[PDB]
Amino acid sequence: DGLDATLVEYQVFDSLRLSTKQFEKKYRIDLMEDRSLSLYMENSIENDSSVQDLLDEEYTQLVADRELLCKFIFPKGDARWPLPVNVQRIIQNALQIFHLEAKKPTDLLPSDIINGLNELIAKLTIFRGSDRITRDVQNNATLLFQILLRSKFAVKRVIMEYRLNKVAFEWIMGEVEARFQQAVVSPGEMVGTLAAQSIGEPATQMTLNTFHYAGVSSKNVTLGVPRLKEILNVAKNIKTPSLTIYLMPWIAANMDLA
Amino acid sequence: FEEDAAQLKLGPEFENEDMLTVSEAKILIETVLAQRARETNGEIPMTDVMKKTVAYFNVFARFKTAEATYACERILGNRFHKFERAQLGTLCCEDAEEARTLIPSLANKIDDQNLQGILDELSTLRKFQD
Amino acid sequence: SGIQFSPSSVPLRRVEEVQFGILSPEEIRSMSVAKIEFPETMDESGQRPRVGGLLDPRLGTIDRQFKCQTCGETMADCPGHFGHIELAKPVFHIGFLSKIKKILECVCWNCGKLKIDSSNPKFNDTQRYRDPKNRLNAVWNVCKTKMVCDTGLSAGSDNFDLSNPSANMGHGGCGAAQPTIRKDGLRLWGSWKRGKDESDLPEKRLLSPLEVHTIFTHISSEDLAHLGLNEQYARPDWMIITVLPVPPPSVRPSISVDGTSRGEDDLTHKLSDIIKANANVRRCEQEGAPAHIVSEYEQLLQFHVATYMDNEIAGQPQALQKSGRPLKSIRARLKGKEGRLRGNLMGKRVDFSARTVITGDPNLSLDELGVPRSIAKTLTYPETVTPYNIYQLQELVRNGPDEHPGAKYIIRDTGERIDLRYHKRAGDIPLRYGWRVERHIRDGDVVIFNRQPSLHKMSMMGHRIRVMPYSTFRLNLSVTSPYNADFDGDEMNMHVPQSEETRAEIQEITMVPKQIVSPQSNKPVMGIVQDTLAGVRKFSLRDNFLTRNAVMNIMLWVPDWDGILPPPVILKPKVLWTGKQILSLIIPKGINLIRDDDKQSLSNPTDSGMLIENGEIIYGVVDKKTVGASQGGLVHTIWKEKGPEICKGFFNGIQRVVNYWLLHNGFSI
Amino acid sequence: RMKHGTYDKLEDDGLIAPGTRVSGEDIIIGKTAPIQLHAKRDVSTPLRSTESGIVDQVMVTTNQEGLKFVKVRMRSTRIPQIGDKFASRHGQKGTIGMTYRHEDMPFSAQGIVPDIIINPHAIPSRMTVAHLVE
Amino acid sequence: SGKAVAKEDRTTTPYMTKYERARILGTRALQISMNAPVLVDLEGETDPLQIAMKELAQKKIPLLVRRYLPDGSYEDWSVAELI
Amino acid sequence: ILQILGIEATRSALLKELRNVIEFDGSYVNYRHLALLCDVMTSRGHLMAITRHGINRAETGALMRCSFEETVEILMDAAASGEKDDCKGISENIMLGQLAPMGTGAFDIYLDQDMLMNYSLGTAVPTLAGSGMGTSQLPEGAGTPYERSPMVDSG
Amino acid sequence: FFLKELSLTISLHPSYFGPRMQDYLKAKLLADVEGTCSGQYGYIICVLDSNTIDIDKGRVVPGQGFAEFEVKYRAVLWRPFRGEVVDAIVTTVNKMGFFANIGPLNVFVSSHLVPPDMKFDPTANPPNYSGEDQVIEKGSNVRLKIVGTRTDATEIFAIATMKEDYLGVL
Amino acid sequence: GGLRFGEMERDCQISHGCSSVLRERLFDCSDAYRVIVCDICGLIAIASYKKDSYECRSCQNRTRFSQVYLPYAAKLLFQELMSMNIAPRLFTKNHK
Ligand SMILES: [Mg+2]
Ligand SMILES: [Zn+2]
Ligand SMILES: [Zn+2]
Ligand SMILES: [Zn+2]
Repeated sequence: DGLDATLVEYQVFDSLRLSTKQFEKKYRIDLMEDRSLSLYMENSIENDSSVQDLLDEEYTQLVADRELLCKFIFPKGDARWPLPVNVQRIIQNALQIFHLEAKKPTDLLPSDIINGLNELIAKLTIFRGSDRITRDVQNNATLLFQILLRSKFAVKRVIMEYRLNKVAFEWIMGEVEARFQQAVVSPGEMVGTLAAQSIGEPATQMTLNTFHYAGVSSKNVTLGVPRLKEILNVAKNIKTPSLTIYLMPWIAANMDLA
Repeated sequence: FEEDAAQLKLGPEFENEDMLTVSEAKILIETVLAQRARETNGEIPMTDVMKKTVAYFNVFARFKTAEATYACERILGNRFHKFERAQLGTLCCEDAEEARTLIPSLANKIDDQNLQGILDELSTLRKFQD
Repeated sequence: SGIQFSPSSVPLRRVEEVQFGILSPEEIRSMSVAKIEFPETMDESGQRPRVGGLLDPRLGTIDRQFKCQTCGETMADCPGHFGHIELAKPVFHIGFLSKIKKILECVCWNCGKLKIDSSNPKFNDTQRYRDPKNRLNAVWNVCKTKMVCDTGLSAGSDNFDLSNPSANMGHGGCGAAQPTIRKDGLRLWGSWKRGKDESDLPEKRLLSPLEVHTIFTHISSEDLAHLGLNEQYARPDWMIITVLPVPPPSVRPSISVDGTSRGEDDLTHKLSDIIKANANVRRCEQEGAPAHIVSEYEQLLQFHVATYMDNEIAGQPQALQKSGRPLKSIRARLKGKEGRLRGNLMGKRVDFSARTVITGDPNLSLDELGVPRSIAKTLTYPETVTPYNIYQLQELVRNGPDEHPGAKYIIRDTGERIDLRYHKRAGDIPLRYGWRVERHIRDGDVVIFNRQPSLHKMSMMGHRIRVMPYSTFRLNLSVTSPYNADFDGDEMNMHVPQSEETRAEIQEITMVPKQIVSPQSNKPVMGIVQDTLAGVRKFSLRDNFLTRNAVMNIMLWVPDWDGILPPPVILKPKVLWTGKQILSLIIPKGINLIRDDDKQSLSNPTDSGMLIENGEIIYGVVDKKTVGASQGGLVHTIWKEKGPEICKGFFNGIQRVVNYWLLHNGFSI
Repeated sequence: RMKHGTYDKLEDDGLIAPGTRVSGEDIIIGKTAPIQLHAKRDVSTPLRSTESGIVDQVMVTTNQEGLKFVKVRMRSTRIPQIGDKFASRHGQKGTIGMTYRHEDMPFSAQGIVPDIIINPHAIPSRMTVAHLVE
Repeated sequence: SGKAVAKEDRTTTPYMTKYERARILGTRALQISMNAPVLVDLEGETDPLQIAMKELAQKKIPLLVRRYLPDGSYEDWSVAELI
Repeated sequence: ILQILGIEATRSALLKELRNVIEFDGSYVNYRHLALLCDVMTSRGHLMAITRHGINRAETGALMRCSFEETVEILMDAAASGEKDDCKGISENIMLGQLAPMGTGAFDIYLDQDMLMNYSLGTAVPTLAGSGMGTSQLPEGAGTPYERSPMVDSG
Repeated sequence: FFLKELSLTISLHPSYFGPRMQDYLKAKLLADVEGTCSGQYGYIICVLDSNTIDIDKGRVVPGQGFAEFEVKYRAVLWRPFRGEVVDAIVTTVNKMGFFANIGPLNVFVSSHLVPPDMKFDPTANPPNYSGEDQVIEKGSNVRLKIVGTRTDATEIFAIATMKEDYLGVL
Repeated sequence: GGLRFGEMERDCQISHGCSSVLRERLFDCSDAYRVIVCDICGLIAIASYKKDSYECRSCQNRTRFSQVYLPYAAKLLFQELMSMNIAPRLFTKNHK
């Protein structure tokens, strides 16, 4: 990750377990019998001015879309993962600090929120510096944290859901930047000692349970703690040597074929 | 390990370093003192090492003057062997045969005629010296 | 770092590298400055003096009235002065002996020239294709296949070199060698065959030390390096002892049944027994007779100088000193256990510490720890004399070491301790303006508190003393979870820092506050638990109204009160306050939560779920779900916005407000 | 040698007389072992500071051996103080946390006052319904 | 084998580390505790450290930090530089 | 798995096989520390076990090992070879009392003399600035009464 | 005499941080090195303070509160070596030899190392060693050829002879 | 006294990261012991810390020296090693 375990909050990717059909109904935008946002563009529409805007809107989604396909292609199905800096919260409370309800439409501009990020994701650096190519380890040492910030701050999102204004948004992207760099671990430090200790406590919590009471059982048998030593000892004789093999199907998805 | 006399031999660092001259050394010392006095309350213990030097230095003023030293420098030139140099300007007098005796390391280092010429210039410089 | 007789002299420069070498007879002799000819020394001169070659010369002193020339004073500050113990009787050496035995075939006797040739270019090259201290494997393999020599070195023939010559073959010249060896008890035996005319197998035939050493010393210098040896640190010719060194008493022990008596250890003693067996062997040098019987006593030095190292080298020696019991060797102390290693180098007791039974207290801030005066009156905690202290700091001394706000000891320039006790107890002795003075402890004043067994990062975290009475450690209930230990009469240790540079570490990094969230799980590790928790529920209910009558009373905890009395939720006939109202008071301003539990509707539907706004709850009911180490836990959420404190105050408010509510609400089963 | 006595509490017999208020590192017996002004040693036993209180009684008899033989016993009342252990007969290991005077405690309504009061959370998890029944 | 690094081309993080704060405050503490030239208007304190903290807040405290790299090179940072 | 898949493969195997040890059920998991244990195991090729002693390695001299216990032999053997210990160790280090590189000991400190030098003014001048006759028989004058230095030295 | 570069560490104390440390460090240096002597470099006549004074470092001490300031300086030193010919100043004259004196170092000319032409005269007004018109009293710089030098306790001591040609009275 | 600072215990400072607390509660608050080491062969000298007399009857040293902080704990071991004919040379900084 690059971050200090201790400053982190499991988070959720709205943009994942979503049907493509509803995905489009959250981020994508067009002039095709739509133009519903103009009802929010208040105050000030343009309107539509000259190109540019129409173009930013499909370019945002080119990348918000290269993120929907990958993941997956990497993550099984789960969605809850632990990231640094609770974003889902910096926005509430944030709609407490400034409030403003649907009645007040956004004093923002689609050409700002998109610059907003690009300027304040590139402020989230943890590997310094450039030193060309050394900017690569960094571009994707925060790549995950990144797809969040294009999913909870992509355009249609900030005007349909939770209308923001220059001041609010400017302050949101404030805390993020700050809470991020305040979450970068070390140097120091001792990441093994502390980590090792935490790994020991967990085992102790299992050992007992894996035995507690507790039967009595069959198949899949293996046990916990009592096994640990087996793994660390890489010993050949590991009681339950088990091994799980999957299939296709076919074969199979049936049964009698299996 | 290394406790000879030579013949130019002994410590490497010391060998590398250049042996300061007597008169010139004293001049530099004097200069140093003048720079220190530049803002002194008065006193500045000279310990015991100072006294001795102050005497030996004055009792060997082979150039009781600020220019004498420069003249000497002008006269010299070719390094040869820092040691030998400072040694020749610290002894003085006079003939070749004598030079070798004092500094056997000079063996086939330098000729004679030249040496004699240098001695004559020094003898006249000592005073001269005015 | 403290003081140590303002040694000054040799600046300081901490140890940077550690060079592990192999003592050498020559060096051992030089280093030592004593003799040691009175084997059965022990001041056995007929009086209570000493000499010559045991106690005195010099050695390092053993009591006060003694300035053992060479340094001092005593008993400390004066390290032991090692010394040689001649010999003149080729002695063995178990330990290093094992290795020397394995070698056999690394030079061949006596020409002393590496076995390999060139060579055989693979064998020799292969052995080198491995870092030092390992190539041994190759040597051993060659010895097992060796047992004969050849021509004579690689001397041209034909003679040449440009670039030659090769010209060689092989492995020098001589013969051998030719006889292997095996280990039987504490003796070496080997057979000598060829053959087919007369030889010997495995039955007898020993060797000796003087012979081996001689061969080694002959070893070629470019050869000493060819193997895992060091022609500067480790030299085979060193494996054999000759000047056996003698450690200073400082390393040994003594005793004195004061009076009449003063036996020693024990131990050592044996050392004297060995010189007894050496001096009786050295004097016979002029003989001669019986000669063959003289070796029988020589075998005894082979055993004693071993028992001194490895009591039981797996041979069946006994090494009985008193009542047939192993003779406390040197290898015994090292790797006990029950000694150094894991007792004198890893886990060392320590000082400036204390421990006692713990007790609960609901009235201390989280980062607070009740320290009984009994202890506070015995700690410290030096503290140099600042120009800011002189007056304040002086009052302490003039007070006394028996009055909490007092001190013990006053340290001066020279390094002299003016014990405030019986010693001082007077002498205005104003107070220098650069010296040091040791005070009692008073007000956080941080100090670190742990619980054996300390698994988690936070079994040692740092509190702020002060200072209560009664002889236990009062600590804060919400801090009990991290110490996985109740009040079953448990003990917990306290370690007080001294230097003002650690006082800083355990304040800025380690602190009950900055430790309320271990990264083990990026989840909190402390939370509202026990009675204050049971209480929250039974009070966060919207069935519980508060009489105007207090409210008031309970508002005196917060502890940082706006001063403003909360706007009443009920203006009907009586003025009433909801239990949620005044509770949401002790939560920070501007933290949001949308808990959304299982069944939950646009409705209430029935205090189900939980949800806070501008630091005020409005929805559902507080329980462990939210004021315990939960994931998106309320405890987690202000920590983490906005850091410990008012964060640290959260535990002080609820754990103070509610306890206060519960006091007059009563609860039981 | 021996300081921080005081031996001012020993009789002519070199032994203490009950029941002399003994505290601190006070001493109670005195020894001596030969070796100007020489020589008397001191192999006498003091009293661990951690203890206090008076002296019940001492018993001086003879051993064989063939010399004298003394035994000293001192009593030291001990009151309950915060931090002492108590437990019922069901494994409710408890320790004292506080000592409230009579008024504070829930005088009710008979009205008596609890002599000690344990907390309800030491029930449901340690299931010890016997403590209740009793 | 050191190497020293350019006060102009610094690599490491511009912010001051959890551990450093702890070491600096530890270091000045001892300094002041040892009667030393205090670099900010004395608020009227007593605690050689609680004072050092007054300094840190105002970034008016000497001491610099040499950050050794694995290479063997280092970087020097000024308390006023750091964050 | 190391013999028949990848070495990278086998790391993932550990990570997975450790999760399945401490998770069922309800267990304090952090992907970070789990991650680290694995990389340590599969970071030198072969599968370095962690038996009661500490990865049966040997590349940081003895001094260090002597800490993992049991000492003895180690020193009795390493001694016969003069094994240099860069003492870059952390237990080797807490053995000598030198300050250990434990995070907050993994850096040194100096002094920003620069700040103390240029440090804010400064408010007065000039008389007293460059004088020398208010009692001290000796004289001065700031430093420009007609005198040099070097030059002569160079000659 | 030599002009060389030497090193020396100054361990300063918090009390003297002020704003003019540079001066303090320099003042402390002059005091610790000037007048000292070593076998390695000999007598440290004086330090060429100014211009030729480098002040590197420094790193404060962990458990001490003192900072170590390394200093590189130019100094005038007087180191003697066996075989060197020097002019000396006779101080005393006893039937034991000649107690000369060169600068700050003391040179002893054993009587056994003096020509057989210089008989010792104790009756003469002031004990001297004449011959041989040439009269060497407590006031006549002589020329000697260092035969051997020694260094016991930073201090240096060697013996000179008068056996070679062109040595003796000056 | 005293108390007891377990292996367990020490492994926990390291987790936080307290170089100085650690060093304080092991090489100061228990065995505050200082010794003087020869720069060539790193061993105990004939030190006096009074008359500035150090000297070395072996390496023949009298000018080249350095000081070291070690626990009398350490001290013993190095000494106990001398009896086993092995020399832990404490080659300090450049003083090597
Ligand atoms: Mg229990
Ligand atoms: Zn001694
Ligand atoms: Zn041979
Ligand atoms: Zn030495």
